[PDB]
Amino acid sequence: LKSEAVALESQAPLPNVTSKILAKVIEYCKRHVEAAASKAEAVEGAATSDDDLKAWDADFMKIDQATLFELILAANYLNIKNLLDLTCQTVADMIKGKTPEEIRTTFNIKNDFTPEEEEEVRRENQWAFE
Amino acid sequence: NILEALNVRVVGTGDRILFLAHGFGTDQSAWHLILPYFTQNYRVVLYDLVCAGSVNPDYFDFNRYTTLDPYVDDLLNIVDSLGIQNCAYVGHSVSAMIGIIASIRRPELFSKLILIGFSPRFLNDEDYHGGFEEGEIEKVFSAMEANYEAWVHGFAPLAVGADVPAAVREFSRTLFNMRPDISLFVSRTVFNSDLRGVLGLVRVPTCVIQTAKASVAEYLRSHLGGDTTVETLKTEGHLPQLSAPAQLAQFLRRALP
Amino acid sequence: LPEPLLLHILSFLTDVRSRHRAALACGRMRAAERATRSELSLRGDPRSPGFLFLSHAFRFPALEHLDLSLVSPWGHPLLSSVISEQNAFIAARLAGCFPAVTSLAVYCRDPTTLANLTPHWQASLRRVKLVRWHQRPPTLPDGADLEPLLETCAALRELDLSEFYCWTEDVVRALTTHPSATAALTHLDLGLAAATDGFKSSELGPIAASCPNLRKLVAPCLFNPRFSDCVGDDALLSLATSCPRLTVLRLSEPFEEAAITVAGLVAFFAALPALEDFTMDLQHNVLEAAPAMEALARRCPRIKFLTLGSFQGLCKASWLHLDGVAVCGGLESLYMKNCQDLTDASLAAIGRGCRRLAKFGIHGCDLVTSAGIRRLAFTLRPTLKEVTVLHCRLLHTAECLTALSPIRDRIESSWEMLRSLSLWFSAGQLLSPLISAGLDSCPVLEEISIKVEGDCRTCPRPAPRTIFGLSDLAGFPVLAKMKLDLSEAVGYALTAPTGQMDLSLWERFYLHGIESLQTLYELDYWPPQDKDVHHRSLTLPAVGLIQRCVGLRKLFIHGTTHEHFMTFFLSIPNLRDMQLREDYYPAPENDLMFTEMRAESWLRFEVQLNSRQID
Repeated sequence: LKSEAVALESQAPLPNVTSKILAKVIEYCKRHVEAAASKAEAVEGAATSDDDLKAWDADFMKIDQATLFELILAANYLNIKNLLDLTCQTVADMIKGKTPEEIRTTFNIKNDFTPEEEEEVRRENQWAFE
Repeated sequence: NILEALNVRVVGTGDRILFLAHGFGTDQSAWHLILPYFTQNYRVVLYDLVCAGSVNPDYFDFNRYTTLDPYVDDLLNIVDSLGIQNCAYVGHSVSAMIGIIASIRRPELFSKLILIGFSPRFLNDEDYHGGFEEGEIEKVFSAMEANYEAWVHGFAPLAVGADVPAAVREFSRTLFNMRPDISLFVSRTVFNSDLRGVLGLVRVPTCVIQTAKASVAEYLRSHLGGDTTVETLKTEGHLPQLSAPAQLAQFLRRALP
Repeated sequence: LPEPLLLHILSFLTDVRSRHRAALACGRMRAAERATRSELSLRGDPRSPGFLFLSHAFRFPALEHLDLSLVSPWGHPLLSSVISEQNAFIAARLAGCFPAVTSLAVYCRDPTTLANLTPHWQASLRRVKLVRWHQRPPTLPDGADLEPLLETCAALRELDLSEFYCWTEDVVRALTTHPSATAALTHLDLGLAAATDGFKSSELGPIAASCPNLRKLVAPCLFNPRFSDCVGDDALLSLATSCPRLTVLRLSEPFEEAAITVAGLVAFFAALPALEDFTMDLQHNVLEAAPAMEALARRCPRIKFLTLGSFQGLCKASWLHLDGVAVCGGLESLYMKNCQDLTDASLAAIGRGCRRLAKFGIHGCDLVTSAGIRRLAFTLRPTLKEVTVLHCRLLHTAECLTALSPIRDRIESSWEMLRSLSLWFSAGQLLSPLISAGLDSCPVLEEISIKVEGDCRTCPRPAPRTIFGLSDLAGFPVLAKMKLDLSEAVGYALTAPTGQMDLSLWERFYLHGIESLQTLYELDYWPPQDKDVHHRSLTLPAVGLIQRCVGLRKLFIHGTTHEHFMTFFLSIPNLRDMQLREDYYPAPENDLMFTEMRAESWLRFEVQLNSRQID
């Protein structure tokens, strides 16, 4: 299909996720053919801690360059859990060491908190974690 | 108010009132082992004293606690505020000094003075052995000033039995257990304080209990004006009430009413 | 910038310091949308909420797990009877702030803390954890402590007594006499503060019987043969036959042949087919184990995680004995006098996912078969070799094979993927030599644990200007979580006899590096114990040196101190979480003035702690 083999996963051609955006969606989706199919191969034993662990190699790749930001809305359009879960997690890891300044730098966000509100909504957080 | 700031605490059930005054280095929890030996036939009164670790350091007024006298103003203030006409008084060891003064100052108010690890001055004189040689005492100050001048300017003070311990480390060990400025302040009011020309002015009867190996006993036995039993314990130590309390519990019950 | 599907991004956060920045110290589009659904179900709070809990839109509707056990002051009984509107006023607003709590943890000094907390969450409440290091109230019924839960809270599936001190008889009574509730359980930890000499057979057998549906049971039991009432071959059977739905069973003999034989164990494992996770950890031993271990694989196919105590001859030499057992994800053999180079070699045929091996106190096993294993199993990532392994003494740091990959390491005394390291020093032993010129270089080491045992009173006076080289850990550059546990080091506290020396030396000796670990960010300091008093408390040097760790946000002292020594830590500029956590049985004051500390003091200290400007 356009912006056909093994596109079964999504909630089975539509301009919303256009070619640039949907291109990526195919990369990860047919990489999960290896994950499904390598269970069927090869010899009786295992050989089965490369999906559970080592398949996450290219999961933690493939997310060089957001937006991306619009890939979440594409992974939302197509109701595909394991891809949303993946990119939504990798946005998490951006919001970690970032101070509330550094968050709204690398996520273009308008600081609107009046210092009236702000340090009271802060004093909310001194009632946890200790 | 003073009763709050100085954590006074009354515990047992009885008519006879027992006052338990801790030493300098410690606080009132030094008495926690001994307390229940007497807590069932006595109203036991305890206080933390202003220079102890567990009192706020803000109540240390540095241009007030310059001599032993204001420590005594506190003791008598406490007693008056609880409204105690008479009590027996266990004091160790600067708080023995404080007890002696308070009983000269107010002999109505004490059944008996029981003074653990008492000496009237700790600066051993050319005559005679009542305390520690000034060479040693000097070394103890020499260690606390390091700690004070570490404490500002924000550095860790690390002076403990980095010392010399003639008879001195065990004594001075506990002194370090306060805020270093206050340690130094109350450490000097310990060694400059002499009250051996006040002993024969003591009317109320006194039992000294002394920690183990002419020496001291025979001096203060003759010189105290009250009736003067001097018992000595079996085992050494600054704090017979923490080490060895089952024993000190006995000498205490034996030196009462 | 999308909406409202940020709550799925936000929910994989998970660090609690980050969720505070974005959002509640940042912009609106998260500072309601985080405090609403995405709170990640967890909040362990700080201050007495029977003081000025004044808030308004402080509501967490998807909050599942709440933790009122670190609530301060730390020991104190929370809203019990020794007026109930003061309690119920607080319980209401705790329900208001967090409804839909499924999982609770509290510090249950007496049962009424429970009768006054639960009935709001009565319907939602699945797991409960009780915490009590203090003496039991000595006059309760004695099913008493557990009663309020089993009667009111009718969805109670899980129960975590791991750190709730009890008599063994409270557990017996409460669990055997609420059949409807007790026969609905699935998870049970009866390690009662590690205080009891274990559960007896007469005690254990009927607890199992009263809980037919149970999947995880974790407990200490009395194993010594010389008793009429040990857990043995029959008792284990009656455990298994009374609740076979067990997937996880962990069973440890406490301490300071015998009555379990392969005969019985085979009959035992035969009754428990669902067994995944199994541990028997005893001092008294099982003799030929091989036949019993085979049966474990034969009868429990799912068996993966297993750790065995004193269990002799698990595996002999060729052919296949403990190795019959296919699926072991993680194995820890614990006390074997018969586990040889040969046996290590072989169980290379258990590299299903041996991701964890461990040898504790197994002497005839050489530094060498070890190389064997890390070779043959090359996805083996945490390991542990310990306290009396005679041949391996940091020669077996110099074992290489898995230094590319081992994610954790434990040992008594590049590495390019060490996350977590755990040392066991003794007495006054030095750190730097036997670790850092042993083998040194760990560019991802974050957490490090140090334990020291014991008896300084019979040590030499660490040569003037000696140290425990905490400073030589400054090399490791993502090392942000420390845990220096001197607790089991006994000493003289405020007054040592003549010739001996007090602990402030030993605290110095130990703590004297930590200024230099600039990566440091979370310290857990257990100070040492004086033979006979049960307050562990800091001395001058300790507070002075800990004060200098300028980059800690969290500091936790498993002991106490007085108010003079408390204020040292306010100097630490961004230090935020600070508590005295006396989590050891028996834990002692305040209704008694037993230690240097007073709650008056710490409640005051805690104001100055979050009345400074902190990031």
